Amino acid sequence: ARKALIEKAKRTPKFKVRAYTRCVRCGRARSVYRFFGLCRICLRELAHKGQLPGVRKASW
Amino acid sequence: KIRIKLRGFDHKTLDASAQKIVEAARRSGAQVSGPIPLPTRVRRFTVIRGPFKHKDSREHFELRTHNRLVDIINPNRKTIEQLMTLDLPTGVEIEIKT
Amino acid sequence: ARIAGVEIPRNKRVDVALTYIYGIGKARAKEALEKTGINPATRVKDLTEAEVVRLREYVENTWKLEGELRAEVAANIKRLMDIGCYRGLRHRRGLPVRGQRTRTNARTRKGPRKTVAGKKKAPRK
Amino acid sequence: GKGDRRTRRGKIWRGTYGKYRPRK
Amino acid sequence: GNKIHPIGFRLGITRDWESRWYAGKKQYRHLLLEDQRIRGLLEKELYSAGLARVDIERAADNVAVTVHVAKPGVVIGRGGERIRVLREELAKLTGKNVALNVQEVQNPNLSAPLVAQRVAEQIERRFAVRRAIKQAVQRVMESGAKGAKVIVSGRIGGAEQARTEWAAQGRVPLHTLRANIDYGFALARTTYGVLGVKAYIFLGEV
Amino acid sequence: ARRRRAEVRQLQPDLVYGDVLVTAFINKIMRDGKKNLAARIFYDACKIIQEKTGQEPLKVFKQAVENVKPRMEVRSRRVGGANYQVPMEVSPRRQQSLALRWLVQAANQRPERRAAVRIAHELMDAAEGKGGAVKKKEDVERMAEANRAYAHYRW
Amino acid sequence: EQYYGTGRRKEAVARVFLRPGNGKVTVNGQDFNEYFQGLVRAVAALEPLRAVDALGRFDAYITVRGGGKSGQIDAIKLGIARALVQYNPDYRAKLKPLGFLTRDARVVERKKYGKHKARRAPQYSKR
Amino acid sequence: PRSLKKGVFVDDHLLEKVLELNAKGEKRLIKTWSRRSTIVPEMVGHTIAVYNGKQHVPVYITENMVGHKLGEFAPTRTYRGHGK
RNA sequence: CCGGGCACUCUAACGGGACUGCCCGCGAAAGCGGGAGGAAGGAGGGGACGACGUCUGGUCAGCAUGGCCCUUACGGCCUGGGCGACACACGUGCUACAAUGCCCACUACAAAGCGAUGCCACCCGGCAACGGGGAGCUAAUCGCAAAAAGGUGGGCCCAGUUCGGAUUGGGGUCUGCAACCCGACCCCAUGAAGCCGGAAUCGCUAGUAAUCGCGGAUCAGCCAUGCCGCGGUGAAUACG
Ligand SMILES: [Mg+2]
Ligand SMILES: [Mg+2]
Ligand SMILES: [Mg+2]
Ligand SMILES: [Mg+2]
Ligand SMILES: [Mg+2]
Ligand SMILES: [Mg+2]
Ligand SMILES: [Zn+2]
Repeated sequence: ARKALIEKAKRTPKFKVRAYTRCVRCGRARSVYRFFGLCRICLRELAHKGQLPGVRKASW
Repeated sequence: KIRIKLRGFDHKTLDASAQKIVEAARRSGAQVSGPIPLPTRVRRFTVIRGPFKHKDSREHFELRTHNRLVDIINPNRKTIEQLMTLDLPTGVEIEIKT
Repeated sequence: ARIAGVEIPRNKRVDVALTYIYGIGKARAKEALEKTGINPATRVKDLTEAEVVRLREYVENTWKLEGELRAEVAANIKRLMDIGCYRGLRHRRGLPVRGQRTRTNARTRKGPRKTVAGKKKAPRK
Repeated sequence: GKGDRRTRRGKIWRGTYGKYRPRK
Repeated sequence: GNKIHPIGFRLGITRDWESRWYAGKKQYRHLLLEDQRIRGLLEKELYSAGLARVDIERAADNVAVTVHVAKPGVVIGRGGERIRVLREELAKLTGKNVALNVQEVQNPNLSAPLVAQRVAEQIERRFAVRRAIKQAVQRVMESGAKGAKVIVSGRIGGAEQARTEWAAQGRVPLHTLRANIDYGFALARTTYGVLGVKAYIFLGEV
Repeated sequence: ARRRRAEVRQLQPDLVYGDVLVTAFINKIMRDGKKNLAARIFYDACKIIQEKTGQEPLKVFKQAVENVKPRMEVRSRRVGGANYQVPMEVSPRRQQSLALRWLVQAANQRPERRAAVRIAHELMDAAEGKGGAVKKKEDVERMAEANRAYAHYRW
Repeated sequence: EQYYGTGRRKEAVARVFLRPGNGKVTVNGQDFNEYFQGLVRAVAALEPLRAVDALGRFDAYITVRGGGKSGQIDAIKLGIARALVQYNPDYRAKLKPLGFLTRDARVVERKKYGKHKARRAPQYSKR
Repeated sequence: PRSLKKGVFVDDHLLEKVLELNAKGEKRLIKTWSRRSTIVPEMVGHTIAVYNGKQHVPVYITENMVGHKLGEFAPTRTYRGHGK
């Protein structure tokens, strides 16, 4: 993740179709979850720490 | 005729709260419509276990949101007096609407 | 019953036989029979001289079929082809013209598969 | 079959609606 | 590549979250970022004190925050002026008007998060890894505990070939989903690269 | 099946003749778990069997089966080097498995367009002693005993 | 007066209200043979009645929701077998040797990740 | 079987730029990057040069190619066969 | 539907229930076989959970981090092109080669999910995608939704076909600043190969396989037949 590429934070994009996502935490982009703003990796990490309230290990 | 809708991630945190809201208003007024469960909406998160490749890792996560009803009909000042004053639960979000 | 350019359907239901004309099929077949009064289910043979008239009348005059159709289409393919047009090129090449992948499945367009030698020692999978 | 976009199943498959598969 | 986080593995059971606040499908990704932002500072401008857990509760623009530490004095400040600096400099991250707290760690020898830090600490200095581990395992074991285990990874001793030093006493039943095992990890920046440090502390069971 | 000796699934008897060999035969006809369409095809055939014949359906069915059952079959076996097709008895369990399978397979080899017809017929032919079913049954038995010499490998 | 059973099968629940009468059946307001038209299996649903000889003795009202009609047939079959017992507990001793009073616990297996269907495992080429 | 709807798009870079040329004469070549532009009658006769993503190519716009998007006459790939 | 009622279904929280406890036989014991009662029986079915270690395994392009390397450029912006190229080779899949089928109509059974500039009832315009209007719901109380296979009836009549939909011509909707390269969908026309696949090879032991449809994440839209998951119908076989 290039610091430079985290320009997305610029709520100023010529057209809204260019506005993407990026992880709040690692700055990823490939697979971020809207409900969390976190990427699939960051989500599992935080998830495990118990830092994601209510989130837990699904079993059934 | 106030309808209370309690929700939360922890089921006992509600069971706890909701129980209070009942025992409380169970004096100053009606005996409440009894706390009712209501189905639980569930969020799933299926994330590949490791970074890079290994498409078959996965690991399952879920965020379960519980609900309740209580429902108090016949509010009498004190009925509302036992409410606004006594509060506790943190993982419990309340919705009172008559 | 010669209903279109040298067209001649037969022994089957008409709504299925009109399909046999280069410019007609189900959609148009069910239309012409509808707006002609003929009961589709009737065998081309069982058709009535009169029916064969109304049918043929419409069909030939209500649309562009057989030979003329082919002529049109072909004329179009040359058209866009006689101008730099991408599609034009794709037609000259004989490769698909609708943004389909050509690294693989494009047989129906490329024709028979013509194998060549290669570089073995290396999992080409 | 599921392959034909202009039939009941064709639509259902592509999960679409149209002449061949009306929204009722 | 195996072994579930021992904490995440028992959240439902013997192990509460470090952030417990009601619903929110439109703000979750905001309160979370906040809870994060929070921990950001606290896990910095509060290191030297034994930051061993930052709990967080909420209720409509009201944050709790309970920083557990082995040396609260360092948190509070002279007479109590720093805990005042925090609170303010803290509400600079988020309006919210958030509280704060400083509950102490009654014996950091039974706090995995801390033990990790101690060992990672020495390593950062330049102590004998193997030693550091043996000792810590001891302390943790020394001060009660029913079992303990420490794991340093990296280029142990500045060596070129990465290895992994062990060490453990008593029981550390990672499978028994109820044991109540405190887990802790600590980094370790070094003149020659990182070293992970894992600490497992087994306390009671049921 | 290294451990136990695999139990034979016992299926619920026919809902018309209360017989199991029917359910058995019915399943063999069924495909893609459409046990209903499979159920018809058979029962219909049962009627055709009692129209194009005066005999009771169920007994004609029993007859087909009993005639398609091979009593000897040949199992291959590496001996000293080469794989000698070895003759040997067929267990009453397998005897039935092979019978119903063959019936259905043969039936679907027939030309009549309608499924039920093919079964009604092949069955009747089987009771008679003809049709692909019986052909295989006998082709098999012939195959075995034709490889007699290679039988002192009893197995 | 009246008798009842619950009966559930592979995710179908069937309220069975047995009652003395002709022998007609009402499944979801429809005639038993109308809700289950053209389903060879259908008959089975009432097999527990034939067991202790009823039907032409009882009349039954039936509720059925969830699953498929094949599953419902089975649940209905449980409910019937159950009510039958309330009417006469002594039925068990003869209604059970058939197992009608057993709740078939067979159920759709969870779709496991990695595999295509709980078990169907993706295939590999030249491994 | 192309699509657009109601507004047959054209980047006014060259549009306003082309109508000005009409007011006078024909400017030999008009380099553009508006590969996305729809060709219109006015453009006819002119000579807009489109980018491959590498070069600008001379494209004499005719009345029979009106409607086709610009570019589309400016191929991107450089393929001459695998043969050898 | 209404009054009304908590009985039943259900919803969800707690709790009971199975322990070889009970009878028979073998046994030194553990345990084995059989039987009863029971919804369930000997780990009742499925998950989560993966030992010390193994491979110089994978990832410095998630992140972090030692070292080396660039610092008017190996940094940064933009527009456009490319990642979508093809004579070819392979992997994983989808659709199919048909009558136990295809099609049109009428009619019936499900679960798990999702919904703010969101799901969209209903009405009107349009063959249609969709458009205009517009009720309800912040969602057990409204919507996506039609489940499909199935059942009843009718058509096709063994044909490369009313099988199968590739390919191409034409017209058009929607998203988006914009769909040439390079979106999806609708409608007309076109209507390919394919008749069940050589050597070789894969999955699955039961509510499994096989078959049928339904949801979700990402997401403006979508190249999803991928993936994660849900329920319907529901086998064959195992000597060894
Ligand atoms: Mg985007
Ligand atoms: Mg078709
Ligand atoms: Mg399934
Ligand atoms: Mg290596
Ligand atoms: Mg690519
Ligand atoms: Mg197995
Ligand atoms: Zn991340």
